[PDB]
Amino acid sequence: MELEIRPLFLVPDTNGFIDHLASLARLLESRKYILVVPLIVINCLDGLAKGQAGGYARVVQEKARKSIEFLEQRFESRDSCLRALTSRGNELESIAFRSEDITGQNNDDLILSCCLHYCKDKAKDFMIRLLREVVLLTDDRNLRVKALTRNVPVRDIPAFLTWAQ
Repeated sequence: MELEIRPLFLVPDTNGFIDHLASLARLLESRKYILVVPLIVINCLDGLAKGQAGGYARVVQEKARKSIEFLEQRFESRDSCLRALTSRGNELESIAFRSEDITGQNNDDLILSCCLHYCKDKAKDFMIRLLREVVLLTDDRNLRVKALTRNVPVRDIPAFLTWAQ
């Protein structure tokens, strides 16, 4: 089947935040899109922020801190275009106080499940191209593959931001 793609929900991965926070911020500011952050991503960010250190590690840790700060601020403000999704498929409107991992922890699975949550297919819709309103934002080539073979659209963040105007 062929896809008809109309971006609405955007699902980023951890490195999206580390590498591209400012762009994500811009995307959220646009108000055109719903940014849906897998809860595991936030957890991952929490872990990097905390730490368990070399230069690169320290650099990432700060980037991770900045990302959390961003998220917390936006959620606290009740930003209508920002959501978090649990592993179980629950949308969250607050992240105020998170359950932390015992220790620092590979999340394609869950990221993909997030994306797929917003693929709302019904027998009706086929009695035809496949409507898709979700896009995975990633630089990971393997993750990209997995998404594509699952009929989940993908862009890198730079590419997406550019497209978005």
